[PDB]
Amino acid sequence: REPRGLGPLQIWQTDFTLEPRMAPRSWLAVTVDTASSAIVVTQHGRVTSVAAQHHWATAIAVLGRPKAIKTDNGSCFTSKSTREWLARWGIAHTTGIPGNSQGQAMVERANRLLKDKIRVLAEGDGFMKRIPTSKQGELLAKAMYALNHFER
Amino acid sequence: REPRGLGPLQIWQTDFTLEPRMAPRSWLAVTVDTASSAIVVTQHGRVTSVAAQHHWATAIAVLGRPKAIKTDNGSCFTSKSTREWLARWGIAHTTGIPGNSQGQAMVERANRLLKDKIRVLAEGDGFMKRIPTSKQGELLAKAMYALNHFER
Repeated sequence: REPRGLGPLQIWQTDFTLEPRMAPRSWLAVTVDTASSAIVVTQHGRVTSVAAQHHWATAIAVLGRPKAIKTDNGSCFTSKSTREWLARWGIAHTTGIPGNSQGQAMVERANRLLKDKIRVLAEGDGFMKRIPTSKQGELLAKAMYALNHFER
Repeated sequence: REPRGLGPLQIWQTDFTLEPRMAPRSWLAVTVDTASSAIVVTQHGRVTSVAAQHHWATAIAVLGRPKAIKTDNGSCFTSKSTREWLARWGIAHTTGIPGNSQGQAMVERANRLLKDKIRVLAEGDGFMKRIPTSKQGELLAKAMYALNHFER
């Protein structure tokens, strides 16, 4: 229930964003923890309900189980499969207000910081276009570290 | 748990705003239901923990019990009394991120629409300064109706 004392509620925003620098697994599933601004990102060869559940499994290992997750109305998020996986985990789910305007501005911003940092780290290593496959995992983890941890 | 299907989470934002047109009970306690934008406002002679609980009792009769309520760090919201009253009701409570910037922008906007509508309805009835005490309850309920219900 409580958000840990008066602290922010454990609510996540999750989305998928396409990043060809990461092909063939160019579908990046990104979660932003709304209380701490922490971000979890994983790569996927296809945008599907199952890819979203593999991504939430990893985000759950990294940040803990949330009380609720916010997403858009994508089929990979409203499928019977995905609802059931979130029901199995005890996580509430919302797609927001029908005509929400857009409510998930934090995940959108996360999407943009990530593509920019990926581009900057990749160009730093000489990769001006698609990152060679064997170099992608450590570069993506490097971009996730860069936006999460500030030695400060 | 679930927000009713994929609908918005039952989360409220509550605050107090001072309105001398309503003296002596010039302290308006306002709650905005974040999923529907509905607003509940009650008047109070003083800003205290108890006034906030009387206001939530009324908001609960009008909108139902919420899963969580967001407020600032006012003493009337972090007192042992208020925490206990919310714990008695099973409602989670958050004051947000310490240095949240300000997270409760919806209640702030609600505060402004309300003072403006109160001023407009009062000037419409010839009351250019404090509203006579005996006319306040129906004018405040009138401003709450005006911002909640659109015959559309």
